[PDB]
Amino acid sequence: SRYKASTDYAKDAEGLTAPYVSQDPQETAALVRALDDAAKKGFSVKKTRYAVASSPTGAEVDSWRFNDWDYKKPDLPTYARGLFTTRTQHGVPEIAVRGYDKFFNIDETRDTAWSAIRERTKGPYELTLMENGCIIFISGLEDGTLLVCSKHSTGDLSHSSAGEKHLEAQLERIGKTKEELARELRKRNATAVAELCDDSFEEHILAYGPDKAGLYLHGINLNIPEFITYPSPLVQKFAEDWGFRKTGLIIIDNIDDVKAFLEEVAETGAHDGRDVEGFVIRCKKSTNPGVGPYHDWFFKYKFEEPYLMYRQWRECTKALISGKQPKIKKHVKITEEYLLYARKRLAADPKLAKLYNQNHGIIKLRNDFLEYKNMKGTDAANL
Ligand SMILES: Nc1ncnc2c1ncn2[C@@H]1O[C@H](COP(=O)(O)OP(=O)(O)OP(=O)(O)O)[C@@H](O)[C@H]1O
Ligand SMILES: [Mn+2]
Ligand SMILES: [Mn+2]
Repeated sequence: SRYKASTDYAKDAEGLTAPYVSQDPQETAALVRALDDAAKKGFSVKKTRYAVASSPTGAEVDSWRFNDWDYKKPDLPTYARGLFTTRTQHGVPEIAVRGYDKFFNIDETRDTAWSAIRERTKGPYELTLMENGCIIFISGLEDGTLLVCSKHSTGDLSHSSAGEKHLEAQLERIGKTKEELARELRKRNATAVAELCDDSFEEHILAYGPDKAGLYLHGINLNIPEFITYPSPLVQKFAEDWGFRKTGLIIIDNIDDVKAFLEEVAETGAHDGRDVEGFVIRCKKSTNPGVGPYHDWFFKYKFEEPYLMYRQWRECTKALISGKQPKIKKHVKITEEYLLYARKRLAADPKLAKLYNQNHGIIKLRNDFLEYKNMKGTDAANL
């Protein structure tokens, strides 16, 4: 529309002030108590302990994974998606890593029905581009160690190490170190939340060539049981200061404009000339509208097409490579032709199957077929 994803916000961020809330050891220990009771099953959580290989005090961290069901229940001790717990060298219990609260796509839950959002949220609405990769958490442990995790893990080429290597490069580029980053993040009591996007490491659906590749900072959260997240202009500033790639942002005051905007982009699945997987919308939510305490609250707007078709193509090719039956659920006749074109490309280049299995060549194979068909991915999806 007349709206533009932008990355020049970081300079209005000087008027704003980062939120800060310290950790209450008592609060944290009760949260861990309740988490361990849920791990002692017989809501349900699963706990995994990891060493922190570069921690000079041998810190360990405990990752808590809920299944997506439990987040729709009331009365959970926390709603973090991605949560890591620890004891410092002095025995203090702490949240080492806190992700976003599990958030949901439009119409996926009662709260993410458009009518529910109109009623129970207030603006302004932060429209943050949804980069297509894997989530990466970064924080600073008490002994100065820079902790890098994937959504539920941190050992070793794991996603978390690939994320860390990328962080090492960006910090080298700006002449800063991990230890300075760890001190800054602990100073803020915060987890940095980034999307790792690199076709050379792993392909997803949209492309990320050698430029464009790296860690896209889209969030900073307070390491506390409750959900408090930085406003996105403050995130973009932190990205600049610490060498992250920034996540594009639109701010729309009115919620009816948000719906119309998101629907317009959804016709193409593209915005400002670039393909876009979706938006994550950030605002304040009330238990019941009118007044009430407002807390931070996200919802997803994941554009259905042509990305569903691309995803079906990905899974159908893997099923072709493996011996399993390709699941054709949508875009029937064009997927018929895609699967025949793929079979021929595999016959003429037998090593593709191994590569495709390891998530290299997904995007190229799709784009080659669309070339052969002389179509844009959008029109192929619209058949
Ligand atoms: N601007 C953004 N704001 C929030 N999340 C983003 C953003 N851009 C990309 N993401 C990624 O989107 C994910 C949520 O959308 P997606 O549909 O990929 O969910 P998912 O991978 O099934 O994970 P979950 O089960 O945690 O929802 C986050 O885990 C995060 O890695
Ligand atoms: Mn999920
Ligand atoms: Mn994703």
